[PDB]
Amino acid sequence: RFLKVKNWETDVVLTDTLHLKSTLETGCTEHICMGSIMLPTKDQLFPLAKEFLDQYYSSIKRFGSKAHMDRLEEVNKEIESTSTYQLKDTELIYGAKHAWRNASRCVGRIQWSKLQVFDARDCTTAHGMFNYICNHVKYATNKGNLRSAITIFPQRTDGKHDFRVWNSQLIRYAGYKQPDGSTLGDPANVQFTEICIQQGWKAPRGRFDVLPLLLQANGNDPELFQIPPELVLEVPIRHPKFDWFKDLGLKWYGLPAVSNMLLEIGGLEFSACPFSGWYMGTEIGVRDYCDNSRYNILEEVAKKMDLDMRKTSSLWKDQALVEINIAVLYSFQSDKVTIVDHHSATESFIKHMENEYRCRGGCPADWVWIVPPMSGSITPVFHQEMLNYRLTPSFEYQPDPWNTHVW
Amino acid sequence: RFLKVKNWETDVVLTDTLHLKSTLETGCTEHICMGSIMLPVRTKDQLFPLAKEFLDQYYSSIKRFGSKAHMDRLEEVNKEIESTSTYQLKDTELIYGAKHAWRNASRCVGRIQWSKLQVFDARDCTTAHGMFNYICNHVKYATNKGNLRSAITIFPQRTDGKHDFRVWNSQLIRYAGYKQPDGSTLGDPANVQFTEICIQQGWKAPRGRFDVLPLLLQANGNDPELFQIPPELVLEVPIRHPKFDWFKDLGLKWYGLPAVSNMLLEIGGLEFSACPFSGWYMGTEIGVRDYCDNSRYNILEEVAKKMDLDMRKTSSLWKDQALVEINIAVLYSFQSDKVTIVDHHSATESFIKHMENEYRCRGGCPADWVWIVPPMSGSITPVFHQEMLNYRLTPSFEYQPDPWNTHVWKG
Ligand code: HEM
Ligand code: HEM
Ligand SMILES: C[C@H](O)[C@H](O)[C@H]1CNc2nc(N)[nH]c(=O)c2N1
Ligand SMILES: C[C@H](O)[C@H](O)[C@H]1CNc2nc(N)[nH]c(=O)c2N1
Ligand SMILES: CSCCCC(=N)NCCC[C@H](N)C(=O)O
Ligand SMILES: CSCCCC(=N)NCCC[C@H](N)C(=O)O
Ligand SMILES: [Zn+2]
Repeated sequence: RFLKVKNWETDVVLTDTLHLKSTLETGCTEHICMGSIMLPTKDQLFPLAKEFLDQYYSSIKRFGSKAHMDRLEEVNKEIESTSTYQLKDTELIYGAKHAWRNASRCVGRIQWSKLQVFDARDCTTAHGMFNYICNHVKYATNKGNLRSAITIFPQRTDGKHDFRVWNSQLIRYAGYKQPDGSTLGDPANVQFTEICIQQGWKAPRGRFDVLPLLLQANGNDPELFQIPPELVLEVPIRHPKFDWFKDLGLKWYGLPAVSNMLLEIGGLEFSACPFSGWYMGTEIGVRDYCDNSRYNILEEVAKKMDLDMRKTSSLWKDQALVEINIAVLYSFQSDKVTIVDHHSATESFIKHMENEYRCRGGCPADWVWIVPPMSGSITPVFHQEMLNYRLTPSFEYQPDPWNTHVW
Repeated sequence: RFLKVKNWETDVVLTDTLHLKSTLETGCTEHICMGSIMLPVRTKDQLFPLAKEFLDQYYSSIKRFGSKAHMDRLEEVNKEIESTSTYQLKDTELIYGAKHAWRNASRCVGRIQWSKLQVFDARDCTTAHGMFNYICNHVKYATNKGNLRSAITIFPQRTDGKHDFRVWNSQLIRYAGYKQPDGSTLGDPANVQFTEICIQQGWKAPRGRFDVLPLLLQANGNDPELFQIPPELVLEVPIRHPKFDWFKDLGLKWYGLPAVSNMLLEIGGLEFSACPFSGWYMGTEIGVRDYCDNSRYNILEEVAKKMDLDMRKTSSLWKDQALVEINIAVLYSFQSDKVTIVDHHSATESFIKHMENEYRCRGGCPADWVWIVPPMSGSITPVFHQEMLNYRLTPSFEYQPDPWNTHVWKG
């Protein structure tokens, strides 16, 4: 019931007590671990509101004070007559910071308390949504010196007046299925891209076409918008030693801004809540570029390095993978766009774990996601046992809007 | 209850029904996943169901479920248990058991080979010398001059827990570790503690970087005894690189035969506390973990110095760069010397095929993603993208405590 985690590289041992405050369910049982699966009323709202407000007032060292009790009554009265309630700005901000603090799949959490929260609960239309998004993109981009931010649209009511950003990220490249059979651009966005065309997007049909925004306010049908291009910072990808690298014609965007998740604070559901940080280099260089089902560039790159691709055992895939990731990091650095390499980010996360163990009694973390997708065992997180559990406030996955929205 | 697993690269969905036959616990609860935690004398009472289950399984595999021969063997095991408090496995059952423990080993990427396993029955063994002789034969048979063959040697089962056979070594062949007064380590830091015990038991340590450890063998609950494996039976491979002529001057070698000797084999409720088994290496075991772990040989710094990488900023990926060249060297060396080895691309591709076959023919393949995904280049191997279900089937290989922690010394 009190639990220990061991780092097998350093013998450091931490005791987890935070997991007992755990709430939601994991997918695992005592018979079966589901650790590697990607996706495993008024009467209901009040405990959830209480639980959240209890932790809020404890964090500002005002637990069981008049001001605590008063808020608890006030929120109860609001639920009884309105069926929902509204968060104070202070609670909104605390909730968002903590949803990030609790994201067990996020390696970047050492940063959790430096989060700029933009309160868009007064938003009513898609145009409004678009204005809030550009301002987010611009604020967060900051001419390359990226700053974490989240923009929070109004909460769910009856589930028929939902706010949603249909894109999976604010900024992503298009994907087109071709007559030849293969895919041009980003195969991960093929279906979303079709929807844009269907809604009227004039697609350029290139390899790196920044997608338009598809925004849904108050459960209305969604509308298309083009982010001003002067707002979309991109990095052409070159290599510090290989002059020929430029001719592969690779670029990526500087701002990763996940836009399809649901933020749950104190039982309330914010279905549109795009947030952004900055990239760890492997996200682009390993995953986006080398996933077989993404840009899948290993074959082309290895060809240019004149490696022996006859047998898997020459580790040609591995050699190329390294240089691709050297080139991503080098390019971002040379253009002064914030980026972090996987050594430095995992090292920071180990320091963060220690801090959370020491100040909070633990830190939920999903080893499967924390360990980078290259050079795993040479990063310290590989050797670190982690306990995964589900704390609230949280970010959660939610069904894609098109499978659900009624036109 | 059917369970689905998806490969996010191919969109192949599989359906697990096998997990329904699982008994043992995971360490996970509905509230906590312990999927990354490394380590999460029986009664007559508890033993017959365990026997029955196993024999029900054995007899189904041979298409003789419910046969007279099946019933008679149940009644015979039943009687033997009441009369003697334990029972003996027939040869066939032991072979089937050992193969299934491998088949059930959720952390093993090499399981496509599970049906080709040479089983050496060492249940007639009574002394440490007897153990040494069995072990020597296992090593020579498995090595087979570089054309490695899987094998396991099975020493007598636990009786009252006071008469255990144990191999105190963690692998049959492994290099000494030596902690120096100045705090550095010579040789493999992973074996310092076992090395000290050896020294204390009377081993004369050569005190070099790659000294093959002596075998430390416990028979019948007696104190263990030391034995040098004949060096002519220890196949080793000097490590060189196909293009970097300086690589050899690092002085690295490794042994060809990986043979885990510290695990416990459970079959039909019976506990075989000494059951060394061997396969062959996947390249990364040596070139990533054994050479490049900070708590192992830790050669990344020295290799990157010789390649002249930018070592001032971690974002040069100097570590990743050296890591690949080291692994190229390991594979090159083994292949050039004709010692079986498998790269992590080919081994993981094989596992995916095995796993798919196992779903079609068995209703599942329990698998531990944390261990199956290789320690370098994870996502460019198909297993990274494969959803897995981990659960515990018997027969099985279990962890057991280190014997120097439990052993009652006789003197
Ligand atoms: C500041 C720098 C940040 C870094 C370096 C970082 C890093 C990462 C990485 C590498 C992942 C795995 C994502 C993937 O492989 O697709 C991840 C996931 C995640 N991050 Fe962070 N992140 C940062 C900021 C943030 C912020 C500001 C938030 C929320 C306010 C956040 C919340 C999350 C969540 C919820 C996930 C899991 C999302 C999913 O399941 O796809 N991150 N992060
Ligand atoms: C034939 C070639 C084989 C290959 C390439 C192979 C590969 C591997 C690898 C890479 C691991 C993880 C090892 C580590 O990281 O320390 C492993 C674990 C394991 N293997 Fe296999 N293996 C093979 C044969 C066998 C055999 C013959 C057995 C038993 C009959 C076996 C049983 C196991 C078990 C029980 C584990 C988990 C051990 C632990 O938790 O420390 N393997 N295998
Ligand atoms: C099947 C497996 O869970 C899946 O591939 C996961 C593994 N780890 C991951 N880790 C990160 N950071 N991102 C991912 O998309 C994934 N995919
Ligand atoms: C903490 C973590 O579980 C531990 O480092 C594991 C991770 N994955 C592993 N995978 C393999 N194959 N072998 C190992 O020793 C480990 N170590
Ligand atoms: C906004 S999410 C965390 C913030 C910054 C980040 N680095 N992670 C985003 C996931 C991006 C995805 N892996 C990609 O490679 O585009
Ligand atoms: C005998 S166990 C499986 C058979 C062979 C194997 N490949 N795995 C053994 C573990 C070896 C360990 N990783 C090492 O680096 O020595
Ligand atoms: Zn689990």
